Amino acid sequence: KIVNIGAVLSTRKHEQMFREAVNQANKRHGSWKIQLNATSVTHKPNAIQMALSVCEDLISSQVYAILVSHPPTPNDHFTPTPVSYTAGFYRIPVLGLTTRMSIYSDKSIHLSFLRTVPPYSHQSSVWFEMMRVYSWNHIILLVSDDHEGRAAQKRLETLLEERESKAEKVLQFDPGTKNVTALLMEAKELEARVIILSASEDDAATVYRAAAMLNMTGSGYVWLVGEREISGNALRYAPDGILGLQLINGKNESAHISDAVGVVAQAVHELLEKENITDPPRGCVGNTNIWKTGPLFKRVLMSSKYADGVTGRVEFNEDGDRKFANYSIMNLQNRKLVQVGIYNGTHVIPNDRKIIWPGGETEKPRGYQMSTRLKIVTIHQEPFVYVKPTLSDGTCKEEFTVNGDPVKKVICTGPNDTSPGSPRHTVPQCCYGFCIDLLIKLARTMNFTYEVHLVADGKFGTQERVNNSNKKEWN
Amino acid sequence: LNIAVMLGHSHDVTERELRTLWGPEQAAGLPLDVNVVALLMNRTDPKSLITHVCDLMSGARIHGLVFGDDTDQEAVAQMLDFISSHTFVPILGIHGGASMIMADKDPTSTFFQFGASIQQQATVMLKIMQDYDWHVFSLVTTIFPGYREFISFVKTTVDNSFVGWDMQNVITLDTSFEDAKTQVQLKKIHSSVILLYCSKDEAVLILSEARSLGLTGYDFFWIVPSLVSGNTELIPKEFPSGLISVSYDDWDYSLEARVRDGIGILTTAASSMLEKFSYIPEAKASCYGQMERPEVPMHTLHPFMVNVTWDGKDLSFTEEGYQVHPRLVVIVLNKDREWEKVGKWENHTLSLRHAVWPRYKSFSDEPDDNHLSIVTLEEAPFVIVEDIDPLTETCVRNTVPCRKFVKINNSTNEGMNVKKCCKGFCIDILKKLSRTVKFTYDLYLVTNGKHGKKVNNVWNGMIGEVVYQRAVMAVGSLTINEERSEVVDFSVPFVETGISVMVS
Repeated sequence: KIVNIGAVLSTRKHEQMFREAVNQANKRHGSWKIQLNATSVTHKPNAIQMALSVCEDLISSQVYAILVSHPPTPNDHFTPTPVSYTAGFYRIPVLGLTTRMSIYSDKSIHLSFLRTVPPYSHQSSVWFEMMRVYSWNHIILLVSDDHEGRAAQKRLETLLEERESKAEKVLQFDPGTKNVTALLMEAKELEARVIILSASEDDAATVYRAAAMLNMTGSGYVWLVGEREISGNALRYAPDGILGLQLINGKNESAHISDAVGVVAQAVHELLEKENITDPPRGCVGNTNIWKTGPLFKRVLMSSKYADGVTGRVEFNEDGDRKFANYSIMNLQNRKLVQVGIYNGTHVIPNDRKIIWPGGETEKPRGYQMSTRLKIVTIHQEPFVYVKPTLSDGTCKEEFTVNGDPVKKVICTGPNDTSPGSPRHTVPQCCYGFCIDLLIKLARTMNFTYEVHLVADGKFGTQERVNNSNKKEWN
Repeated sequence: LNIAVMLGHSHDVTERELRTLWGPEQAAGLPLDVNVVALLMNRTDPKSLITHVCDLMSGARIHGLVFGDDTDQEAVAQMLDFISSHTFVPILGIHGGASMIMADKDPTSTFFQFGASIQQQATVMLKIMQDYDWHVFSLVTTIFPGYREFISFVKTTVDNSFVGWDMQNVITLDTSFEDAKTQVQLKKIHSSVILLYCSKDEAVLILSEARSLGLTGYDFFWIVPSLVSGNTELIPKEFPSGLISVSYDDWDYSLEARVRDGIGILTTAASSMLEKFSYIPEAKASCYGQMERPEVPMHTLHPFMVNVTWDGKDLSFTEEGYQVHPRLVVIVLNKDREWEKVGKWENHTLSLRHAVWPRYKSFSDEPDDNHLSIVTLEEAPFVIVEDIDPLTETCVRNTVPCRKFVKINNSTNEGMNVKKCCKGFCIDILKKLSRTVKFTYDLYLVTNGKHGKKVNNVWNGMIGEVVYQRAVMAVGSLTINEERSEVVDFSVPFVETGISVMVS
């Protein structure tokens, strides 16, 4: 009967809040012999230890579930791995209270760890809602190469290819990139100015410097920002009008205490309705067997619904992250966040406070701006492209057709020694043929300019294998 | 200098001390005074981890770690993270739960394990599908954490293949104890070879269901890796013949052989330390304090575990700590349901097998009489025999492999059954009969005689294989003679012939 439920905080007043919520749980819809005794542990000064209270004090008191905060500083590298995985020997479910590190969302290694606060990769889905409100097709993605970052990349690419929307670039980083300027000059090459960001704080702040440095901060350069970069100095070097995110009820953890105790209490009263309730092991000695009701814990927690939470409906994803937690979209304006976006989880509510787009006006910009400059490479095929040399001037001659008509000629940059493993020298060479006539017809009827090159390979190029004997690539 | 060892209760401790003494007197005679502390346990228990680990970290800061248990819990190797990150001491996982690789090795992890390397699992499973030409699949996994990885492996490594593997989709059983939805999803299996990626108890459940589904017939085949086999010492009941696993078991090895191998790996890493440094970053002192930081200023073994060679065997490791030249003991269950040596992968990761195609051999019987021994002559253009083409597989568009008896010498006439590619009229006709009469046809070639010879009426060739029932069926370009119709019955004529005369 007696269910011991743990809590990892830094304080003990909110542990007493857990105790009073346990009293509420004994009062509310859950009754009555004796089924609960109180266990609640603060953070430890030695981050090596982290399991002394767990085995000696919690598992010895048979704790079924622990509710864990970040750290006693909550901002170092002490995001809570060790209590979770030392509970994860025998597949014991743990609810991270306010964690947003989506490393923990990885089910493959983090086995039984579910959250009341969803991480930023779920927020990736939120940006797709921006798509359907603001009609985009050309996308700039910027990812510091993280397991969080690559998992968010997976969610982004799935939700793109489900609606067949196609991003342009995903440039990749480490946490610590400062010579972003090469990748910034690559970023100057697009129709798109839609900037989606996922990195650390100082990464962001230096980028808000270098890109502003490029200039690259004009109207259209819209900064789509994860909330880690809405902290620290990423705040302090960003321009204004930037669309950022806020999860509603992310910090008031007393509401999380009330909601979590109600959820876990009625989850226990769902557990007690089942059969073959295995006994929780006291010792972390001699107990050489994983939980059997571990997956039954999971079937309780995934299938239980809690519409009556303080944060809204406490009902989860297929990640154990809450569905339809309320979202808001904010705008630094004179570096002061301004409410625009509101979501239940999906329902678009733009506030009457207008979006000054983070350069110029409130006009919805376009990541669509053509250049009318068409990079063409031309295959060495006569009569389609007669590839002859130019003059000594580097210029084409004055010749004629059989009809006495002056030939449409193209200076074409291309190699001299057009063979692999040769000194290839990009020389202007005259080009003649069908397609030049076609392109100048399209220049007249279509108003484009054309950037014509020769093939270094002299070939079309097929899918062939690069070394390791599996890399099928178009050549 | 110091190596700690925790084991399952197994071959004993003084035995391991003698193994350490023999490794010390063997080779690479160690300016570092290597000292090893070993124990035998049976626990999956973290207080045992705290006691043993913290008391050995208090004692002289032990620098090496070897773990071969008699366990099966996969998350133990995942719980070695806090040893790899709260001691920063390199870890070796040979047997037990330390063998069970599901921990994708972190930059804070110091893991090197003799366990079942996952990418190499996928490639070796596909080469098993290569080497007996089982192109037709059926794929059944579950949604244990880390199987979507294997789904990605199968999809990419088939799509990176020009072989063109016949794909039946990955049938993921959602949850356990469904028992009606599982049978709906497992009646969707409509091919021969069934590839399972599950647990052990779910494999009990799936075999109990598929013995009712008729999918455990013994022309079907069952290649199920070390996720289900694990301990070959444990042979449960419902697991029939022809179950094929890939595991780093001590059939080809012992405990102490792998002990001496892994200690040698650590000593070549320590010799590369003594090359590139002259000092060693010591292990931590206690589990109960953090004095300055975790600054690894003296650069532990992760560049030093890159290059390891021993005794003609490259015991080096990849970037994710997996074996560059792996062992990969491929083990097939038989009639007696015994875990026996079949395949090896130590020579350039190439297969080393018994050439035994049939392995499902009436364990939980399911008798089937459909195999037609058809042994004919090389008769152009009815039968045209090519050799094995190196076209990234052994699969040519019009061929069947036909096992010749290639004799070794004149004194040793042992006809090695060499599979060779086969085409012609009659093989197209047998394809038509596999499309109309729809059975299986066993193609071989005639060596003794050609058609039939009354050697005191002891028939040779085709008729010798028919009468003595070597070739139960025989097609050939066989002239239906009256003398042959006395001896052998014949079908309809299907090609008109007779005797003609060729001249200029």
